Amino acid sequence: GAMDPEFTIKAIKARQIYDSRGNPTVEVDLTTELGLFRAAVPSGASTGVHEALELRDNDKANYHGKSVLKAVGHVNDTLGPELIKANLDVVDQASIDNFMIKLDGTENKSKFGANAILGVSLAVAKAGAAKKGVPLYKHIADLAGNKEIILPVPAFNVINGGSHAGNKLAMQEFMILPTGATSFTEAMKMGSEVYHHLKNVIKAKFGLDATAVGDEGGFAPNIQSNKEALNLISDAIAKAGYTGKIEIGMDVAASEFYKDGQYDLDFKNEKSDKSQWLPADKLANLYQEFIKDFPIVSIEDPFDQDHWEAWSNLTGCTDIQIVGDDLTVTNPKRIATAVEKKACNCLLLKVNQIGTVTESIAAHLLAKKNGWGTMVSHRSGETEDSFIGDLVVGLSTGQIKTGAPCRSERLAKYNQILRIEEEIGAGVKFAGKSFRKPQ
Amino acid sequence: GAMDPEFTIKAIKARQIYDSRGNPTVEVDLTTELGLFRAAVPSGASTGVHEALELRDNDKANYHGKSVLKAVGHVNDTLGPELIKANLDVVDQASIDNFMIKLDGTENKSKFGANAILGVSLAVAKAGAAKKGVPLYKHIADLAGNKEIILPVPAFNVINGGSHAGNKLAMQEFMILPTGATSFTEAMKMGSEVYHHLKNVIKAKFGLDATAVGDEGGFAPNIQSNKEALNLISDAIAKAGYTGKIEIGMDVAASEFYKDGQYDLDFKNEKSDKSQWLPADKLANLYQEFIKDFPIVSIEDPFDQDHWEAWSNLTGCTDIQIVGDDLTVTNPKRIATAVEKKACNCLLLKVNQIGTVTESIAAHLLAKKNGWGTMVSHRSGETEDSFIGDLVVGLSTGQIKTGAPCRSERLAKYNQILRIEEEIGAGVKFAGKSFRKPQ
Ligand SMILES: [Cl-]
Ligand SMILES: [Cl-]
Ligand SMILES: [Co+2]
Ligand SMILES: [Co+2]
Repeated sequence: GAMDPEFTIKAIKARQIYDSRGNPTVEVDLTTELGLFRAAVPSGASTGVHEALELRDNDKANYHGKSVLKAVGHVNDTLGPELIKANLDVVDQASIDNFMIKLDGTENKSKFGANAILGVSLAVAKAGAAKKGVPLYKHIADLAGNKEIILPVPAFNVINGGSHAGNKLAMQEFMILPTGATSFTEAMKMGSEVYHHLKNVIKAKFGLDATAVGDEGGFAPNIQSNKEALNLISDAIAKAGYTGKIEIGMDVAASEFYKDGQYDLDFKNEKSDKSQWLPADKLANLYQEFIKDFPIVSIEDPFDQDHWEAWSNLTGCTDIQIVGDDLTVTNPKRIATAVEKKACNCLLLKVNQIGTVTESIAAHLLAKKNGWGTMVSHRSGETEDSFIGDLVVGLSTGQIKTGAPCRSERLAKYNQILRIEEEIGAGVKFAGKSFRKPQ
Repeated sequence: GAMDPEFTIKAIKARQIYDSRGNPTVEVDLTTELGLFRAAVPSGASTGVHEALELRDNDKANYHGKSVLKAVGHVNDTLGPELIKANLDVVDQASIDNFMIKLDGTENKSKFGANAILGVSLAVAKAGAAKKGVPLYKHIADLAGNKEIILPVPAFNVINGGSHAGNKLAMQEFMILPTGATSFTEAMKMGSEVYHHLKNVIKAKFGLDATAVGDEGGFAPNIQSNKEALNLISDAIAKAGYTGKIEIGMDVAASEFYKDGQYDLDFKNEKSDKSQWLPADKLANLYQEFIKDFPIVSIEDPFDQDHWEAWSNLTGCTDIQIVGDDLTVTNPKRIATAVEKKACNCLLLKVNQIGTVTESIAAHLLAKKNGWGTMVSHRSGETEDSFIGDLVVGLSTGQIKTGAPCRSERLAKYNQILRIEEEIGAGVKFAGKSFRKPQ
């Protein structure tokens, strides 16, 4: 039978679990002499085009093509056994990640799947922290050269539109940021109180059934305009008692209504008035109008993912945060292009878009070195995993978006940051108004 | 400073976290020489009346009265320190639970809170399993005298009504049970596939916004009748390809439309036709009609929580499972009454309704000794905790309801049972058609 090779990693075991939308995803158990370290992989709602490849089975006869048994098989049959034989120090995240990258041998991780590779990468990072004898977020901070831990402002999904709701609302998501809180504990209290006030307002105006939630845990009532959505959020902030301590973020996902070089803010109405479509300059004016009227501090994907001119123009006129998501796709080649063009000033960090801890940190540090902020992000398909809680604390980016304070694939992350806050103790720092650049 | 007393428990630390509805709840870390053991407490949507007391702060100025800092304080200031000093063997769950019960010194755990006591109780059980060197579910099986582990049929919430939705639907919830699956893995596949087919049907008939989810992860479209809801589920099962392998459970929550000794199936219409209200005999006939027309195998709370005659009558005519929830409230005094009256034949097990592992197992064994089944249950406010996954496996009750396959406070439990299935290995047993009495 088996013989123990006395390698640094004792076992690596992948399995199929279910994500928060009820679809299979990958989980990895990595065992060392110090114990078992478990991590699971999130999944986005759709294909990126520039992302590292998420490997699905495409077996039409089972799970409607969405099982991840091939990815799981790659970990158990090849990636895991070869990494174990490599006998690498589990604290050297970079060597292990680069070994995996080279073993896969493709640019987009299309041999094993980014979902096979990332699950190991994340579990390795936990094993390395245990070997160091420090919490995961301190290990991540070391991997990033970060000398001061600072907790993030949470960015809570509250209102949804775009292709993710049947309302008229064109813009995809609206978020609240308690930048005026004095601690992460108080930020969570403020977000949860505003969220419940918003629920009460929606119930009163739209009815009880209008308070069911989407994938992120927020609401999608039958709102007609983006202005109405901002008004609704402002009313909820005012009823909650936090006007002036809550600011607003938007994720426009403008690629989804980019048609014939213009933008269609009524793209869910099939009889849309094509004379009402906005050129990028007119759309930038609308954003600027919302910024004057509402405490909007961050706008994500304001233009199409390849509309570099419009991005550069807007990022140059405004002084708020402009976040690349579909623009940058956690991809250093795209980030380098965005840096050169000054197209945005904040990177959305989705670790499973690139597929290792090491590359994720590198992408963050590339953004940071060029003066950008970083907003750590969930995916729409999440799990009970809380890694990105430690990640945003360890990188001290000052900002994470990982759901409404509703649905425990979202609260798992916020709860983990509360645990970290308690562990750090008195003197723990909270980014607050400096969320774009905490240090 | 501190001095180590060399007691069996090294530390006990409670904290406030957020549940899946965005409300505070209790989490407890218990540390022994073998590590840290963490557990969190669920919370029901409303007050029971017969439940052990969930202690809330009722500070109107913070969290709208729902923080649990007093309960957290009881663990950290009194319950924890006294349990540690008691120096009890962590594998003796009963001694530790009974010590806590006696320390609180009240019938309903109203001094510390059932939410203070349960968090410790659950963490103790994990520490005891580690001391034994066995998985939690094997330790629980030992605590219960269970000699054969058998995995449960999951009961997935799919359709919601009653006071929990704005539809006309009077009955509170409809569930699918893949009793025809041959393994827990296949049961999860079947449930998730049917769930997604149901989503597609609802989107086609009611629109995309009708597919937002409630607390459990299921749907609440504008259904007019209970028959329509059953038809909708049957259509989804048929489109998924599993007719004959999926059965249906109901939770009527009939207490909520018990008015003037009758039952009002249109209780959400303020102009309800009082001549259409059903006496218990007529309501029992309606259930019997649904049982003839649909594969209904389980009905929970078919009558008011104190309507003993109607319960006894229905449980005597029918041969399907009749589940006490509001009737029994995981309370042995109520269970003894239900046993004597033959009012039901299945106990819904909600550990936080009674407040310790030991009392929960006793309530289960009381039901089992009298020929009842046991269905382990989530609460509407859940966490990323997965204890009740191990609990239903360890007791081998054959059935757990812990959500739709949607929202990770629900998938956390199903995922944990998948992990257990993998750990047991080949030959793992699945209750299947014997879910009411696996052994
Ligand atoms: Cl996003
Ligand atoms: Cl229930
Ligand atoms: Co969305
Ligand atoms: Co409900």
